[PDB]
Amino acid sequence: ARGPKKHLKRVAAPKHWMLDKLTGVFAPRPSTGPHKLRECLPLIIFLRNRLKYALTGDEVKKICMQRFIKIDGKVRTDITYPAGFMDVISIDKTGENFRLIYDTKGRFAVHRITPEEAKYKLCKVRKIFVGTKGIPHLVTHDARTIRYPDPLIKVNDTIQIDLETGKITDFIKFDTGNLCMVTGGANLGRIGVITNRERHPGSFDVVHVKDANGNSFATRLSNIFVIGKGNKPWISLPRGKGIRLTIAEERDKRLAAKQSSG
Amino acid sequence: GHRDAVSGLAFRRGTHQLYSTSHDRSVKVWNVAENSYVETLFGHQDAVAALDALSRECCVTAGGRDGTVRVWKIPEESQLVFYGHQGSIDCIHLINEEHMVSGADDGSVALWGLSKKRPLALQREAHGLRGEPGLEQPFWISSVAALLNTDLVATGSHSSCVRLWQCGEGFRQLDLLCDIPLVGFINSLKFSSSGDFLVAGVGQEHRLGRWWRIKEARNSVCIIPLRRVP
Amino acid sequence: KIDRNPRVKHREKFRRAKIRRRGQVREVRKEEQRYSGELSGIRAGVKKSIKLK
Amino acid sequence: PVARSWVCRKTYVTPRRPFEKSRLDQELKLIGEYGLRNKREVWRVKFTLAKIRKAARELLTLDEKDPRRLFEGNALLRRLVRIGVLDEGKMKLDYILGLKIEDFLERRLQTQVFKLGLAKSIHHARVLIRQRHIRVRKQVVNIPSFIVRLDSQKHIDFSLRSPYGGGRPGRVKRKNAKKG
Amino acid sequence: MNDTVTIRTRKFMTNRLLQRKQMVIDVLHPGKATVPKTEIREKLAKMYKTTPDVIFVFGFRTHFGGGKTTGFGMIYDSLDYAKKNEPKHRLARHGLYEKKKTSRKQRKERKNRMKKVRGTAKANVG
RNA sequence: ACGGGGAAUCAGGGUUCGAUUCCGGAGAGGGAGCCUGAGAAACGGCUACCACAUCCAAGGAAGGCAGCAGGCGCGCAAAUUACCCACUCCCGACCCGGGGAGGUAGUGACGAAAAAUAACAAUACAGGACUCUUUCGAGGCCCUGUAAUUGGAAUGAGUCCACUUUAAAUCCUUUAACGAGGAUCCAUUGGAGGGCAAGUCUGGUGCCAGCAGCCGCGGUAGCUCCAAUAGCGUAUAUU
RNA sequence: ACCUGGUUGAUCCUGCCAGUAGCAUAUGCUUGUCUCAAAGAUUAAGCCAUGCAUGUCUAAGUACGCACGGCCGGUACAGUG
Ligand SMILES: [Mg+2]
Ligand SMILES: [Mg+2]
Ligand SMILES: [Mg+2]
Ligand SMILES: [Mg+2]
Ligand SMILES: [Mg+2]
Ligand SMILES: [Mg+2]
Ligand SMILES: [Mg+2]
Ligand SMILES: [Mg+2]
Ligand SMILES: [Mg+2]
Ligand SMILES: [Mg+2]
Ligand SMILES: [Mg+2]
Ligand SMILES: [Mg+2]
Ligand SMILES: [Mg+2]
Ligand SMILES: [Mg+2]
Ligand SMILES: [Mg+2]
Ligand SMILES: [Mg+2]
Ligand SMILES: [Mg+2]
Ligand SMILES: [Mg+2]
Ligand SMILES: [Mg+2]
Ligand SMILES: [Mg+2]
Ligand SMILES: [Mg+2]
Ligand SMILES: [Mg+2]
Ligand SMILES: [Mg+2]
Ligand SMILES: [Mg+2]
Ligand SMILES: [Mg+2]
Repeated sequence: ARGPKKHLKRVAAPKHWMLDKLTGVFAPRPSTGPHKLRECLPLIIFLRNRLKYALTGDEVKKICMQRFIKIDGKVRTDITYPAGFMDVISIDKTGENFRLIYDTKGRFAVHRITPEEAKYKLCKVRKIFVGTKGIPHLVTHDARTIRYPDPLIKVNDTIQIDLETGKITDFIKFDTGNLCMVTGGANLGRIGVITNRERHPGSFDVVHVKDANGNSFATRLSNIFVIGKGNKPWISLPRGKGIRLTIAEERDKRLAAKQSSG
Repeated sequence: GHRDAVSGLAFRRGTHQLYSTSHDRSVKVWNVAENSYVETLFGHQDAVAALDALSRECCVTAGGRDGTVRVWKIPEESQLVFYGHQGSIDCIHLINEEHMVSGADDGSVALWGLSKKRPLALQREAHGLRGEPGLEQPFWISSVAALLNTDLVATGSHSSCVRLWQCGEGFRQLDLLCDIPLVGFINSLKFSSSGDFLVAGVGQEHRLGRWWRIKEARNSVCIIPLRRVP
Repeated sequence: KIDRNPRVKHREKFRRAKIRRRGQVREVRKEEQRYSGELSGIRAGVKKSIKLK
Repeated sequence: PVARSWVCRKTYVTPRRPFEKSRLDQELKLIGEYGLRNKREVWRVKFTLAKIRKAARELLTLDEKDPRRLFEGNALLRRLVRIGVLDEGKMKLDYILGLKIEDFLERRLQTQVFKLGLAKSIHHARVLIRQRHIRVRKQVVNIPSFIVRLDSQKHIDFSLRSPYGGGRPGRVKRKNAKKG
Repeated sequence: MNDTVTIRTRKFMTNRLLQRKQMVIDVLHPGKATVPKTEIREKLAKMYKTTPDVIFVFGFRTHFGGGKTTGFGMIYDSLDYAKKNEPKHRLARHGLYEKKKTSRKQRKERKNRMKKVRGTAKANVG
């Protein structure tokens, strides 16, 4: 090509969007934004495919141009806006608040949250650097840059940000024993406790996690998002608590329920 | 429009909408005020024995030899199937909008809740046993009745008595009150609207056939006065 | 005209095949009337048993 | 780029040896007993049964406690019981290996209509189905090769609009009544 | 004995973002043909106690055998919201919108003819 | 010899295909050069050369379908110069405009799925089926056969109203009235057999055989069997 | 003795023949109803008539075209364009 591409074929779209094959040739190419193309949920997909509020793209445009949808407290009129992990979507007309959280199947789930929980979000620290006039700066996973952070905050930590002001309220350190969620790879959407961390210089670190049922798994350091301090998460969790269940143990729980009935 | 004998009829309470069932295994909906036919429903696998309805747009049917009780959600176009006592289910009656009672030809009486797939209570041999030694079988249940929005249940057989029952808390237990001596087949039982008396249809034979004949019985309508003292 | 419809053509082939089979083998029949004889001969010199050796 | 689908498959295979007396005799017997149209209808069912029995044999090549064997064998046995070819008491892979083609031929709507007494012949049953006289529950079905499930078997009857099902008399009756 | 047309509603939900109520419509007409959309609109207006001008129905498919039909319906809060939110062809089916009485070929040729003239004389191209 | 994801065939191992709707590369008749721009060595941009080729008042001027339709490529030959931005998405100052990208219909049995051309009863008259057997013979019957008659039920191919569908339509699905006895409202393709005169040719073993036979003295007003079945053959190459 | 049949006094070797199913190319006779899909190829990336295939404005960059227009002596500019 002689320049940037502007289209996206429907069969080449990310698989977690759950798009069918016969609707059309194309898929919505997300706009540039805070989140990456392969790890985002465009506003049109969330608004007409997940919630069924609209039937076509024109109705999505009509809904958005009435300034009804707010993302992280700000009105967005772009229907291909890339919304990502730990984003807050507010619709005051229907009195609804949503937070984008992976389910155990590796897909963004329709997760409704209380209006008091809608006032803050969690962000993973990506970079720390000293800018002009010796002012410390912190860069998060959703391209937020924050001045004058706490000196105790380092890379791979988690911060809680008030959406109205965009300022840090408190933070969770990256340590063994804290609760974490997997944001990529084969174990995407699984919640557990960090057990130990393996360091490889000049390469990728590997972290081991164990969930509530005792199952253990391992991922790369870049695929882990610290959620809570200790075992208590700082956000509400979806219907599954991060436990990926197998067919055998599903049969086991069905047998237990059948035995307990009667 | 029915292709066999009509076996059950009930008006929807408060309207002129009528439901009919038949031995042709179908349920039909009519509107009497507009003398018009509405629709036909299917799902039973044998001849249907009884039908009852109330204020809600819904009816319940007894499956007879099929051994099931079915609930018809007509505007929702849905069907609920309940599996209960052994033997043919010959009679059924609604207690309220959520509970109902049925009787079977193996002597059993069952209490149902419209949100659970099994009987809440099951009283086996409600009217006792009969027959020669070594060949004894329980009396068939011919009619059941319930007083609307209360816990009083009446059951009728050919055991020469009419029995009154109490539904327990949560309809999980059935308890006998008293016996009213009445000779013959108790083919029909209906409580009064006020609840001051109970009407029993008495015959020398069962309403569906001539398997028995009781010579001592009189083909009569019996009015049983119920007197309440706290 | 039978060749026009393949289904009825196959129907006639089955009807004839059962007729041709009657020469080889005897069809099983019930005693729907009181037994009154064979209606054909009884041959006493023909032996149909299968020799086992 | 188009928004169409190219997914398709064949449902039968022509026989490997084209001149076998036993094969021709078996086809003649099946077509005659079940009132089929041609050889392709037999070959279709033979193809289906071959797929099922190959899957059963491949599952039987595995260990009994293999999770894949348990999962896929249970799924296959449940499907076979649902369509009515197996019995609830015969839920093993060996009984799948025991299956024949007549068992599948008995589940067609054409033979079901004849065996339930709605028609007096197998060809009469085919004609009745093709002329929209037969209903399964609410639905009117005019496909002779409709495979009747276990639960649907008790709900096969004449359609409500049919002259045999209490509907309006047909063209010939009305014309003959108009004549006289 | 009379036959009846029965209207049933399913999957009712209230869309506050587009100011309407939308549902699936089932029509029972055992002996007759497919019921026209106008009569369905009048019956649904009587059912929901509104005027027929705010009801828009479409997508009616009759099942094989001829007993039942299934379609989709929307009821708007007001006629202004309907004129503002509905697609233009559904408004035209009610007589509220009128489209261009021309073809793509004519417009394209007229545009390409205008490309050759500069200035005010662009208005003189036929 | 564009590469890959992949397709076919196999017990496996492999082998043969992959221009072709997804990803990556390359080109815009051929070799070179360049402007603008964040991004081009761009061709529905520009400059010169080579090859083609249109108009001209002969001075000059204008070009690039390996985009969508469509035409040509000795005389011999195969999709429409169709409708629309309603869906999917893209571009713009933009909720609104544009889009042969895409969508909708049309067009050679090239490929895949379902599926008609009939069903049910009755009457009369005859005495012979059928199987195995290299011309001999052995078994066998609750029927068979008749280009024989008879009856009043069912239905869609079609004709023709109205809805429904859709951007507008068509198709499919509903539905009123017509619509069957040679139900002539008549299924085909390949293979293999029989039947004949004052007829023709050729060869002989007097009276025979071969090939074949709508052709005869006159005269001119719809046999059988087999394989598949809406499908079924042939040639070349090959596995 | 790794399919069924042929090429010998006997036993063999080497060259061979016929039958059985598919893929590709070209081509016939027939084709009542319906659903889905496809459409390249002269080592010619050979040549092309005609039409179309890329344009775009919000309250919010620039209107002294009466092009059309309300209110007027307040008269820099109403508004559409
Ligand atoms: Mg490109
Ligand atoms: Mg975009
Ligand atoms: Mg056929
Ligand atoms: Mg090459
Ligand atoms: Mg390729
Ligand atoms: Mg290029
Ligand atoms: Mg060229
Ligand atoms: Mg630029
Ligand atoms: Mg160039
Ligand atoms: Mg071009
Ligand atoms: Mg280009
Ligand atoms: Mg072209
Ligand atoms: Mg040519
Ligand atoms: Mg568009
Ligand atoms: Mg537009
Ligand atoms: Mg195209
Ligand atoms: Mg042809
Ligand atoms: Mg062909
Ligand atoms: Mg072709
Ligand atoms: Mg085919
Ligand atoms: Mg219309
Ligand atoms: Mg006749
Ligand atoms: Mg001769
Ligand atoms: Mg040799
Ligand atoms: Mg602006």
